Amino acid sequence: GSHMASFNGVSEAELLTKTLPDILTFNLDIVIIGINPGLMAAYKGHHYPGPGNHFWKCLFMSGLSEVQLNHMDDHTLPGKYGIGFTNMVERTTPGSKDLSSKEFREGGRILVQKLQKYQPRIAVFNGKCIYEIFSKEVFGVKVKNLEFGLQPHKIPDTETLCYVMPSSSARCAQFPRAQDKVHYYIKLKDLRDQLKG
DNA sequence: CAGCTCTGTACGTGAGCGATGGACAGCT
DNA sequence: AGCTGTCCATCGCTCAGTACAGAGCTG
Repeated sequence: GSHMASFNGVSEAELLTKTLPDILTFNLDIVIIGINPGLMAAYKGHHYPGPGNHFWKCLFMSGLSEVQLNHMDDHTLPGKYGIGFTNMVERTTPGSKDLSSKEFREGGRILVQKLQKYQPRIAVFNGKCIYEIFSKEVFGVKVKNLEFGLQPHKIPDTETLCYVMPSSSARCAQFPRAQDKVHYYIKLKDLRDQLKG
């Protein structure tokens, strides 16, 4: 059975009109770029609340957070950990498959402007799909075998690096557990520690 | 032919839903 | 002992991007 009970009598139609505000400041070490808000994120008004989403679990397992945090802690992340949040696409949908190419490319244009303003040390793409679109649109680059981790391009007119991880969503069968994704959060922590020294 | 894009489909975990029914206490 | 209702453990089930085959282009 489905988990519509977790929406506590709020309809899907109402959730589809909701947005998730960005959590951005200057001098951030990391900005997590999600695809777009999912239904639970639009419902809560906080990043990655999906009970199954691996984000908060991987941030703890990797040592990026010293305690197990949850979505309610997302506003504390810039000050305490140097981490911020944004999304490629603003619109709420149940899945990444409901977004058109035009929406992603409009998202990309808005995103590169936000990155050129805030200039985090590292732009982290939480999903391979959004970086494939970003790269083609911003760097004019399309490689046959896009890989995860550090990308060879910096955000134009900045020193901000691009780093790609598999989506924290548990919809992804290729990295079925938070354990299968934690390697990338550890390498992100190692890349951050290296930049800060 | 060869290589490219585009679209459709298949794919593992683990959390949490409603349904079910066993255990058990209250009350005759 | 017999009846009945609640609670809660448990089960069956749902569901939150990515890789890749193969059709359709095009050089």
